[PDB]
Amino acid sequence: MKVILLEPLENLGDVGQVVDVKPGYARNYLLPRGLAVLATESNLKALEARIRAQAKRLAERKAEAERLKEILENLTLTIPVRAGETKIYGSVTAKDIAEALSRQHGVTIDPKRLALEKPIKELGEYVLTYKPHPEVPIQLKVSVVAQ
Amino acid sequence: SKVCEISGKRPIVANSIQRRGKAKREGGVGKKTTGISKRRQYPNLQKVRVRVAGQEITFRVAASHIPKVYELVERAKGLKLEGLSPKEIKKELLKLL
RNA sequence: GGGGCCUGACUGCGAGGCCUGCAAGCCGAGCAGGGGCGAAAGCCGGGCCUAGUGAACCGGUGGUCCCGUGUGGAAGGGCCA
RNA sequence: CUGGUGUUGGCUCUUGGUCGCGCCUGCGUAGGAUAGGUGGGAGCCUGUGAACCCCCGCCUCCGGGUGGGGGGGAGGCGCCGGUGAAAUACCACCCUGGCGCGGCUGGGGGCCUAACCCUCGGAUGGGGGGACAGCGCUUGGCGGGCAGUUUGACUGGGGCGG
RNA sequence: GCGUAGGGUUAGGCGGGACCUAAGGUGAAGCCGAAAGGCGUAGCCGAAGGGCAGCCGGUUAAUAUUCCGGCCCUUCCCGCA
RNA sequence: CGUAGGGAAACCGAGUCCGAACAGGGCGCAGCGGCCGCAAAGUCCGCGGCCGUGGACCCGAAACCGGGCGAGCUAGCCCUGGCCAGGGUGAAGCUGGGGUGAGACCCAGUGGAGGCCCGAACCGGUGGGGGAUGCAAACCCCUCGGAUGAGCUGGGGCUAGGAGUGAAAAGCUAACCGAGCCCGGAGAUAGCUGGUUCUCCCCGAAAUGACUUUAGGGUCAGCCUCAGGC
RNA sequence: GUGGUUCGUGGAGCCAUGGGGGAAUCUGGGCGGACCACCGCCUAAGGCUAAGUACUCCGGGUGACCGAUAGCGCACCAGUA
RNA sequence: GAGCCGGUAGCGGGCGUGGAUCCCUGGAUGUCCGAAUGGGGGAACCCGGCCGGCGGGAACGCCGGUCACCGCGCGCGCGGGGGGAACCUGGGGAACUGAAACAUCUCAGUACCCAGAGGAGAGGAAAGAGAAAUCGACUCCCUGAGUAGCGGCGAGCGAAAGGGGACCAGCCUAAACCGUCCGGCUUGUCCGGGCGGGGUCGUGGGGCCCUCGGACCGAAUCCCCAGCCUAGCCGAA
Ligand SMILES: [Mg+2]
Ligand SMILES: [Mg+2]
Ligand SMILES: [Mg+2]
Ligand SMILES: [Mg+2]
Ligand SMILES: [Mg+2]
Ligand SMILES: [Mg+2]
Ligand SMILES: [Mg+2]
Ligand SMILES: [Mg+2]
Ligand SMILES: [Mg+2]
Ligand SMILES: [Mg+2]
Ligand SMILES: [Mg+2]
Ligand SMILES: [Mg+2]
Ligand SMILES: [Mg+2]
Ligand SMILES: [Mg+2]
Ligand SMILES: [Mg+2]
Ligand SMILES: [Mg+2]
Ligand SMILES: [Mg+2]
Ligand SMILES: [Mg+2]
Ligand SMILES: [Mg+2]
Ligand SMILES: [Mg+2]
Ligand SMILES: [Mg+2]
Ligand SMILES: [Mg+2]
Ligand SMILES: [Mg+2]
Ligand SMILES: [Mg+2]
Ligand SMILES: [Mg+2]
Ligand SMILES: [Mg+2]
Ligand SMILES: [Mg+2]
Ligand SMILES: [Mg+2]
Ligand SMILES: [Mg+2]
Ligand SMILES: [Mg+2]
Ligand SMILES: [Mg+2]
Ligand SMILES: [Mg+2]
Ligand SMILES: [Mg+2]
Ligand SMILES: [Mg+2]
Ligand SMILES: [Mg+2]
Ligand SMILES: [Mg+2]
Ligand SMILES: [Mg+2]
Ligand SMILES: [Mg+2]
Ligand SMILES: [Mg+2]
Ligand SMILES: [Mg+2]
Ligand SMILES: [Mg+2]
Ligand SMILES: [Mg+2]
Ligand SMILES: [Mg+2]
Ligand SMILES: [Mg+2]
Ligand SMILES: [Mg+2]
Ligand SMILES: [Mg+2]
Ligand SMILES: [Mg+2]
Ligand SMILES: [Mg+2]
Ligand SMILES: [Mg+2]
Ligand SMILES: [Mg+2]
Ligand SMILES: [Mg+2]
Ligand SMILES: [Mg+2]
Ligand SMILES: [Mg+2]
Ligand SMILES: [Mg+2]
Ligand SMILES: [Mg+2]
Ligand SMILES: [Mg+2]
Ligand SMILES: [Mg+2]
Ligand SMILES: [Mg+2]
Ligand SMILES: [Mg+2]
Ligand SMILES: [Mg+2]
Ligand SMILES: [Mg+2]
Ligand SMILES: [Mg+2]
Ligand SMILES: [Mg+2]
Ligand SMILES: [Mg+2]
Ligand SMILES: [Mg+2]
Ligand SMILES: [Mg+2]
Ligand SMILES: [Mg+2]
Ligand SMILES: [Mg+2]
Ligand SMILES: [Mg+2]
Ligand SMILES: [Mg+2]
Ligand SMILES: [Mg+2]
Ligand SMILES: [Mg+2]
Ligand SMILES: [Mg+2]
Ligand SMILES: [Mg+2]
Ligand SMILES: [Mg+2]
Ligand SMILES: [Mg+2]
Ligand SMILES: [Mg+2]
Ligand SMILES: [Mg+2]
Ligand SMILES: [Mg+2]
Ligand SMILES: [Mg+2]
Ligand SMILES: [Mg+2]
Ligand SMILES: [Mg+2]
Ligand SMILES: [Mg+2]
Ligand SMILES: [Mg+2]
Ligand SMILES: [Mg+2]
Ligand SMILES: [Mg+2]
Ligand SMILES: [Mg+2]
Ligand SMILES: [Mg+2]
Ligand SMILES: [Mg+2]
Ligand SMILES: [Mg+2]
Ligand SMILES: [Mg+2]
Ligand SMILES: [Mg+2]
Ligand SMILES: [Mg+2]
Ligand SMILES: [Mg+2]
Ligand SMILES: [Mg+2]
Ligand SMILES: [Mg+2]
Ligand SMILES: [Mg+2]
Ligand SMILES: [Mg+2]
Ligand SMILES: [Mg+2]
Ligand SMILES: [Mg+2]
Ligand SMILES: [Mg+2]
Ligand SMILES: [Mg+2]
Ligand SMILES: [Mg+2]
Ligand SMILES: [Mg+2]
Ligand SMILES: [Mg+2]
Ligand SMILES: [Mg+2]
Ligand SMILES: [Mg+2]
Ligand SMILES: [Mg+2]
Ligand SMILES: [Mg+2]
Ligand SMILES: [Mg+2]
Ligand SMILES: [Mg+2]
Ligand SMILES: [Mg+2]
Ligand SMILES: [Mg+2]
Ligand SMILES: [Mg+2]
Ligand SMILES: [Mg+2]
Ligand SMILES: [Mg+2]
Ligand SMILES: [Mg+2]
Ligand SMILES: [Mg+2]
Ligand SMILES: [Mg+2]
Ligand SMILES: [Mg+2]
Ligand SMILES: [Mg+2]
Ligand SMILES: [Mg+2]
Ligand SMILES: [Mg+2]
Ligand SMILES: [Mg+2]
Ligand SMILES: [Mg+2]
Ligand SMILES: [Mg+2]
Ligand SMILES: [Mg+2]
Ligand SMILES: [Mg+2]
Ligand SMILES: [Mg+2]
Ligand SMILES: [Mg+2]
Ligand SMILES: [Mg+2]
Ligand SMILES: [Mg+2]
Ligand SMILES: [Mg+2]
Ligand SMILES: [Mg+2]
Ligand SMILES: [Mg+2]
Ligand SMILES: [Mg+2]
Ligand SMILES: [Mg+2]
Ligand SMILES: [Mg+2]
Ligand SMILES: [Mg+2]
Ligand SMILES: [Mg+2]
Ligand SMILES: [Mg+2]
Ligand SMILES: [Mg+2]
Ligand SMILES: [Mg+2]
Ligand SMILES: [Mg+2]
Ligand SMILES: [Mg+2]
Ligand SMILES: [Mg+2]
Ligand SMILES: [Mg+2]
Ligand SMILES: [Mg+2]
Ligand SMILES: [Mg+2]
Ligand SMILES: [Mg+2]
Ligand SMILES: [Mg+2]
Ligand SMILES: [Mg+2]
Ligand SMILES: [Mg+2]
Ligand SMILES: [Mg+2]
Ligand SMILES: [Mg+2]
Ligand SMILES: [Mg+2]
Ligand SMILES: [Mg+2]
Ligand SMILES: [Mg+2]
Ligand SMILES: [Mg+2]
Ligand SMILES: [Mg+2]
Ligand SMILES: [Mg+2]
Ligand SMILES: [Mg+2]
Ligand SMILES: [Mg+2]
Ligand SMILES: [Mg+2]
Ligand SMILES: [Mg+2]
Ligand SMILES: [Mg+2]
Ligand SMILES: [Mg+2]
Ligand SMILES: [Mg+2]
Ligand SMILES: [Mg+2]
Ligand SMILES: [Mg+2]
Ligand SMILES: [Mg+2]
Ligand SMILES: [Mg+2]
Ligand SMILES: [Mg+2]
Ligand SMILES: [Mg+2]
Ligand SMILES: [Mg+2]
Ligand SMILES: [Mg+2]
Ligand SMILES: [Mg+2]
Ligand SMILES: [Mg+2]
Ligand SMILES: [Mg+2]
Ligand SMILES: [Mg+2]
Ligand SMILES: [Mg+2]
Ligand SMILES: [Mg+2]
Ligand SMILES: [Mg+2]
Repeated sequence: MKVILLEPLENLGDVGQVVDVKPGYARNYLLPRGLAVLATESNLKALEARIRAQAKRLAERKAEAERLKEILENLTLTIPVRAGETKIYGSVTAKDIAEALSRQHGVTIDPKRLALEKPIKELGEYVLTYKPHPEVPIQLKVSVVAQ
Repeated sequence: SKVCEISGKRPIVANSIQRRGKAKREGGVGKKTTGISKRRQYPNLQKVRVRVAGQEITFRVAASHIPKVYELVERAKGLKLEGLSPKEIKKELLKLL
C-alpha cells in the first residue's frame, strides 16, 4: 500500500514521503499510531497542498530578505561617537546600530540577529553579518567615527 | 458466516458436484457426474476494530471491502461525532455508503 | 501331396434367391476400374463346408475438405476406414 | 486430516532462483604464450611515471595468470610474418562458470506486536498465546457416522449345485 | 346425580394475588443465525417451599374459621406524647 | 398443412445419393365423359374406433418426503414437598476387667450400624385356576418378590421423529413404534387381487415361436374381426 | 467454485456471484456462442415509472350445471353435535 | 309513504302524516381480549406510576386522560408492528413417481416454510436482440414450434429472433464545474459532510472557455366537473 508518513521512520521513508508497504503493516500499525496516512486521493491533496504554502512562505521570506539586502549592500551605516583616536570611550552596540538604521535610512531590524559578540570599542570601518534568514546573510558596512 | 456490513454480501447456495473419468478434450469418453449436493458459500468475513471519535468501532465485514471501512472513517472526519456512542457512530458511517 | 510365378485375404456396385417375427446371419451370376496365374478355354471379391463372436450409445487414430453461428480462419463436428 | 491462497505484519541469520553492477574465468596439431564468441579494429602505453628485482593473496591442466606492494623508473605489445578451422595491442556487446554488494522472491531457524484468540474487581489499559490457531474460497485423502440404491433368470416348490 | 321452574356459595385473620425466591420460562446490555428464529450475567415471571395476623359455639331446607355471639390479633393513613 | 424429392452436408433438382462412369442399385418422378360439367391429390369443421401426455376404467397398499401438533400415558434428569405400622439380628465406637514393657487381642455392659432379616400400607406381577362378544381393549381370587433403598410419591419443569429417553427389551415416546400423530405433495406407485350396469343380430379365437433382469408382464409374427380392392 | 438460459463440461460464450488478483473515462469499455482479426450493436457497476396481465373473501348477470346419498363439508342455528 | 316495537305468537305496555318501523351516507357511544403496547398473564384475568374529578376522603375504590419496543428526522414530531380467500415477487426447498431396477436425469425450483407488497405484484426506457446491411423499454396472449437445440442422445426437457394482436410514455439522479453553511488541525488555492445550481446522453452527451441566435411543448403531483358506486322512483293495456 502507498501511504503518507507523519514521522520519519528509520530506513523506511522521510517525513511527508510516500512509500508502498504491506497493507497489514499499514493498517494495523502505522495508521493507528498516528504514524502515517493512506495515500488516498482525499487526504492526498492535503499533502500536495501544505508543500505549497510551506514552500510559498519560505520562498516568500527568501525574497522579503533579498529585497532587504539590496536595500543594504548599497549604502553605509555611519555612527558618530565621542572618542579620542582609535579607541572609543563609550561603545557602539547592535541596539545602537539599530537606532542608526532606524534613525537614518528609515530601516528597522532585530539586533539579536546581527552578528557581533563583543561590543565595538575602537573606530575604523567594519563589515558585519546580520543574518536575517539562514543561508541568506547580509554585509552591512558601518562607519564608526567620532565627533 | 453472515452478512457484510458494507457490501451487503450474503451466504449464497452452490452445488457440490462430483465428477469421474477422463474429459473429451483429453481424448476420453467424457466426464460423469457421480453426486450433486447443495453446499453454501460464505463471504470471507472478518473483524475490523477501528477507533473513531475516541470510540472503538468494529465491523463484521467481508475481507473484500475491508479497505472501504477506513474510507468510511477517513470520510467521516467532517461530522459532529464526539459525545455519541458506538452504535451511533456505526450508523452514521453506514449512512455514507 | 510337391513346386513355379504371385496377393482377388481387391475397389466401385450387384440381378435373383436361402433363411426369417424384427434386426441379423448366408449364397451369389454378371458390369466397370486395376491387377495376378494360364499357351488357351478359363479360374480368382481369402480358407472343402458348417462355430471361432457382440447391436446401438459414448470416445480414439488416418483420410476426406461437406457445415463453420456477423465475414475470413480456427474450436467442434458429419461422411469414409 | 491436509497443501495453496485471503484475513496477514515487523527485524535478523542461513540456504535456492533471479534480474542490476564490480568483477573476474575459459588450456587440443599448430602457433611467442592458457585464445571464451561476434564484432568494431593498424595504433594503443607510461608525472592516472615503462623493460626488468623482490614481498602477500588468487587460480592453479604444474605451466603459467591476475591483482597487487616497493625499486628503478621512461619502455612495451600490435599489424608485418610464424600459425592454426578460428590469432593476439586496443575498444564494445554477449556466454562458461564462479565471487561481493544491491535488487525480488522460496524454503528453514530465532525474536518481536500491533491483527486474531483466551484472560484481568480496573478495559483507548495490563498480562499469556501469537501472525501459528479460528474463520472464508479451494486441492486431495480417510470417512456405514449418516443418506440414497443394487444385490439377474431358468429351476418337476426356493435355496445350495449346474 | 334425569325434565321444568325458584332458591342457595357472604372473609382485613382460611386459599390465591397487590410479598419473596427454585428448577425451568422469558429477557435491558451483548453474542449467533439465509428468513422464521436460536442463545444470554442482571432484572422480571414462575410453588403444594419461605413468610404472614382466628380460636370456640350457635344459626339456615341449602353457605360459614365467611353471617351471628363471646373472647383475641394483623397491616396501612392521620393525630398526640 | 400441401404444391418435389434425394443427400450427413455444401449442393444439385424430375431427378438425386454411393461412384471415375454415359455401369448397377437405393429412396423418387406420369383422372372420366360430352371447353364444359363429373371425380380426385390436398385441406378444413363434424362424427366414430384406437394411440401419446396427464390420476386416464373404479376402490385398495405396505412405504418415501415436507411443514406443523403432542412428555396431562410412558422413559431419563432438574426444582420443591410427602410416605415407609410393628417385631428380629445386634457392626464400628465408648465404658469397664483381664492382658503385655507398651501392645495386638479376649470377655461382660452400653450402644444401634446395614442397597441386613420377618411382615402390613405403598410399589410390584412368581406359579395356578377363573375370565375370553370379559366387571376390565390386561381385570378377580389364592400363592408370591421388595419393602431405610439403586425405594416409593404429589406438584411445578426440560429433552422428540432418523430425533428424544433408554440398569438395553429395538423396550418407550397418548390403548398396535425396526422410525409417533395430524395435515399436505395426493387421485404417490401397484407389471398383483378385485369390481365394471340395457337388448337383439353375424363371425369368432389363444394359451404357439423369437427376443425380453424375461418367465402370472410386454414388442413382432401366428390364430379372430371390420371396410375397401383383386 | 456455482446458479440461470434449450445448453447434463460440451467446442461453453452470454446473465448472475461466494473466493483471489485487480484498471481505465470515448484514443474509453461490454457484445455479436471458446480464441484472433475485420465489420457492426450497444453504453454496465444509482433509482422511478401508468395501462394492457393474474387471482376471486365480496356484489350482480347468466347456464343443453346439481335438485336433499345430488350440489360447497353445512338448502335446517355447521366447521355445529 | 302507512304501518312498527328482528326470526316470534303470547303475557304486559307503547309508537306512527307533528311522516314512525325500514333502507342508504356521515357522526357519537363502543366494557373486556386480541399486533395488544404501563406491568404481568394459564387470551378475554391480575397488579402499577403520573395529572385531574368524585365519596366524609389521608389511607381504600371508582371515573377521565397519559406511560411498551423499533426506525428515521432537529424530550417532541411523521412512520412501522398485525390480518386478508386465493393471485404476485424475493430468501430457502424435498419426495413419492418417470426412467418398467437405479445413482446423473426427471417429478421441479412444482408442493411446502419464511420475509415482503399491493389492489394488483414482478418487469421495464438497451453496456438488448442478431444478420435483416435491419429491429428499437417492459408486460400478456396468439404464432414462430414440440422448430433450433438439450439429453446415462435413455426416459424425457424445451427456447429465443422474427410476424400478427392488446396497451402505449417516458423520466429523476451520481461525477466534472459555480456558490453556501458547518468541523477537523496538518492553516488552505486544503481535505470532509450537508443544501442549492448545473447535468443525464450513444447521429455519443455533458462542464468549463470564447463566439452567434433568446416562444412553443407539458405532466404520472394539485384543483373543478361530467360519469360511475353505495338507498330509490314513474312504468301501457
Ligand atoms: Mg466443489
Ligand atoms: Mg476431440
Ligand atoms: Mg456427461
Ligand atoms: Mg481485522
Ligand atoms: Mg482484495
Ligand atoms: Mg457505492
Ligand atoms: Mg497346392
Ligand atoms: Mg502353392
Ligand atoms: Mg510378376
Ligand atoms: Mg435382396
Ligand atoms: Mg430378412
Ligand atoms: Mg459373422
Ligand atoms: Mg475385368
Ligand atoms: Mg483380366
Ligand atoms: Mg501371359
Ligand atoms: Mg466373382
Ligand atoms: Mg474357415
Ligand atoms: Mg488349398
Ligand atoms: Mg458372442
Ligand atoms: Mg445407454
Ligand atoms: Mg463427395
Ligand atoms: Mg464465423
Ligand atoms: Mg468451406
Ligand atoms: Mg485475413
Ligand atoms: Mg490455418
Ligand atoms: Mg477440424
Ligand atoms: Mg474432422
Ligand atoms: Mg497464508
Ligand atoms: Mg516466541
Ligand atoms: Mg493460517
Ligand atoms: Mg470470524
Ligand atoms: Mg472436498
Ligand atoms: Mg449401521
Ligand atoms: Mg463404505
Ligand atoms: Mg441411519
Ligand atoms: Mg445405508
Ligand atoms: Mg427411489
Ligand atoms: Mg426366482
Ligand atoms: Mg429362455
Ligand atoms: Mg428343486
Ligand atoms: Mg414336485
Ligand atoms: Mg411344478
Ligand atoms: Mg421343467
Ligand atoms: Mg446359483
Ligand atoms: Mg340428591
Ligand atoms: Mg333435578
Ligand atoms: Mg313434558
Ligand atoms: Mg325455594
Ligand atoms: Mg371475618
Ligand atoms: Mg394474603
Ligand atoms: Mg392496594
Ligand atoms: Mg421474583
Ligand atoms: Mg431464549
Ligand atoms: Mg438465566
Ligand atoms: Mg417485584
Ligand atoms: Mg406459597
Ligand atoms: Mg405456603
Ligand atoms: Mg401471621
Ligand atoms: Mg394466612
Ligand atoms: Mg389464636
Ligand atoms: Mg344456606
Ligand atoms: Mg415529637
Ligand atoms: Mg437411380
Ligand atoms: Mg427404380
Ligand atoms: Mg368435388
Ligand atoms: Mg376429419
Ligand atoms: Mg391404435
Ligand atoms: Mg394426472
Ligand atoms: Mg381414469
Ligand atoms: Mg379407495
Ligand atoms: Mg392409494
Ligand atoms: Mg427409503
Ligand atoms: Mg427413511
Ligand atoms: Mg412425567
Ligand atoms: Mg407421570
Ligand atoms: Mg428405568
Ligand atoms: Mg425438595
Ligand atoms: Mg423430599
Ligand atoms: Mg422395619
Ligand atoms: Mg425398629
Ligand atoms: Mg460413638
Ligand atoms: Mg481399655
Ligand atoms: Mg434395628
Ligand atoms: Mg433391609
Ligand atoms: Mg425382608
Ligand atoms: Mg415393571
Ligand atoms: Mg398375577
Ligand atoms: Mg411379566
Ligand atoms: Mg395371573
Ligand atoms: Mg382352584
Ligand atoms: Mg392366566
Ligand atoms: Mg385360562
Ligand atoms: Mg378394539
Ligand atoms: Mg385379553
Ligand atoms: Mg388377590
Ligand atoms: Mg408374602
Ligand atoms: Mg406380597
Ligand atoms: Mg431392595
Ligand atoms: Mg421382607
Ligand atoms: Mg433417597
Ligand atoms: Mg416426581
Ligand atoms: Mg415430577
Ligand atoms: Mg407437571
Ligand atoms: Mg424435546
Ligand atoms: Mg420419522
Ligand atoms: Mg415427521
Ligand atoms: Mg419435523
Ligand atoms: Mg440416535
Ligand atoms: Mg396418539
Ligand atoms: Mg402405544
Ligand atoms: Mg421407516
Ligand atoms: Mg402411540
Ligand atoms: Mg398443511
Ligand atoms: Mg406428484
Ligand atoms: Mg414402486
Ligand atoms: Mg338390468
Ligand atoms: Mg408361448
Ligand atoms: Mg428380438
Ligand atoms: Mg439383460
Ligand atoms: Mg416358472
Ligand atoms: Mg400382436
Ligand atoms: Mg370385404
Ligand atoms: Mg445446471
Ligand atoms: Mg468436457
Ligand atoms: Mg454451466
Ligand atoms: Mg443465445
Ligand atoms: Mg466474485
Ligand atoms: Mg471506441
Ligand atoms: Mg479499448
Ligand atoms: Mg460482461
Ligand atoms: Mg468477457
Ligand atoms: Mg467476446
Ligand atoms: Mg451481441
Ligand atoms: Mg463471433
Ligand atoms: Mg472494434
Ligand atoms: Mg448488442
Ligand atoms: Mg454507467
Ligand atoms: Mg422497480
Ligand atoms: Mg401499477
Ligand atoms: Mg398492469
Ligand atoms: Mg358470485
Ligand atoms: Mg329444478
Ligand atoms: Mg334436473
Ligand atoms: Mg336429505
Ligand atoms: Mg347433503
Ligand atoms: Mg326427496
Ligand atoms: Mg321477542
Ligand atoms: Mg297480550
Ligand atoms: Mg363497567
Ligand atoms: Mg397491557
Ligand atoms: Mg407482556
Ligand atoms: Mg390523584
Ligand atoms: Mg366510588
Ligand atoms: Mg384509572
Ligand atoms: Mg400486511
Ligand atoms: Mg424463487
Ligand atoms: Mg432438505
Ligand atoms: Mg428418487
Ligand atoms: Mg406420480
Ligand atoms: Mg412412463
Ligand atoms: Mg410423471
Ligand atoms: Mg422409478
Ligand atoms: Mg417402473
Ligand atoms: Mg427400489
Ligand atoms: Mg427440474
Ligand atoms: Mg419460491
Ligand atoms: Mg410475521
Ligand atoms: Mg402480510
Ligand atoms: Mg388493473
Ligand atoms: Mg410498481
Ligand atoms: Mg438510462
Ligand atoms: Mg413453425
Ligand atoms: Mg408446428
Ligand atoms: Mg441416441
Ligand atoms: Mg426443467
Ligand atoms: Mg419477442
Ligand atoms: Mg411484435
Ligand atoms: Mg381488452
Ligand atoms: Mg412506443
Ligand atoms: Mg460543498
Ligand atoms: Mg464532447
Ligand atoms: Mg413525474
Ligand atoms: Mg309499480
